[PDB]
Amino acid sequence: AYTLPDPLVGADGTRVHDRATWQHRRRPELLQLFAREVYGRTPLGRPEGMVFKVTTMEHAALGGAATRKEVTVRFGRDPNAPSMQLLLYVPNAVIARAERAPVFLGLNFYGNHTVHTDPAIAARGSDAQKWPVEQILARGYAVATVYCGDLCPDRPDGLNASVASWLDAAAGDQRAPDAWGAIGVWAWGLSRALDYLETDPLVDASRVAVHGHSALGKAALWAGAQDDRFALVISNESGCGGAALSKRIHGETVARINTVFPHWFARNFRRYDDHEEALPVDQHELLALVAPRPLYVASAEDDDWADPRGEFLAVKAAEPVFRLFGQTGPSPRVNEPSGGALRYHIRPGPHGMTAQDWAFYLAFADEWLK
Ligand code: NA
Ligand code: NA
Repeated sequence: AYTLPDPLVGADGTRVHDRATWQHRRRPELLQLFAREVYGRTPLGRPEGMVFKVTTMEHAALGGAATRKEVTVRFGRDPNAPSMQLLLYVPNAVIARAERAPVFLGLNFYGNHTVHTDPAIAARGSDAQKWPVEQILARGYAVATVYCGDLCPDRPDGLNASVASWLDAAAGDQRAPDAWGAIGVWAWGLSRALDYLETDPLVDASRVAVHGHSALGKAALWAGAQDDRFALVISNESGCGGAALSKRIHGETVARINTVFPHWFARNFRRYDDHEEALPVDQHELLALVAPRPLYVASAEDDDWADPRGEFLAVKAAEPVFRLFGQTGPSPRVNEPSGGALRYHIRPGPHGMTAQDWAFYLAFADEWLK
């Protein structure tokens, strides 16, 4: 309903005509703009006392198909420091051929133990529909995951884990207006998980597909935009403040998300409640920050809350940046992916993450990672 800012027009009106101007001038502008006005600033990268502890390693998980590691990523040296728990499945066929496996990495909503029924994972399997682990493994990809609540609660009435506590305490009684919220913390945790993958000799951290569904897809996008080590970015039905254009004011709006989830974004993002016309950015520019690395955005046909048309139109509005790198986006009809390095599909049915979503993502990763 409101015109989108041009990703190729700088803050001073200069037109960006090449990928070198983009990477060196326009990219840092937009990152700062999304930091200040939407997600909050990421206040640290790698902490100096980060410690990796492999707590379990099972060489014959899932009937022999995968090696399974559970890893404590602790962010201080004191063994009582805050930490997150990474679960990693590696396909044993890939290990057997002395290859480092490409990886699908994403946060989960209900706990590492919910991604598969595997009773050794430290409500089991109750989220299996969104996590076809054996099929990903059979296709030759490792699967790495961390529970989002290790880093920050999902609901505003959630319990704090040690990492959320540490950040909560650091925020005193109130956050600064440009301080990060849950999506920024979630994105940061994905980059710390990638830090671990760099050290694990079973996996190729240069071939990591960072994915997320819904709120954790907001986080995957923000992680991929800030951290260009990620090889490929997948946003499944991330909706408002993820891939959907805020200025379309369709489905969930800025005021609605900030009201129900006041810890997800920066306080500054609340200044755009029922004022999306004033946003100096929109989500097509977040998609653009992933270029030239491959980016997959997908919708569900009945998921009006997420604004599927707004998600597709953000992909289209980001395409000119991808075209600076000679990549192509979508030219769509249901169940027909479209686009080259910048890809979109919309499937029938409700909000969710299905076998067909993953079939499309696996084929995408095959093209770019295998
Ligand atoms: Na590695
Ligand atoms: Na919306």
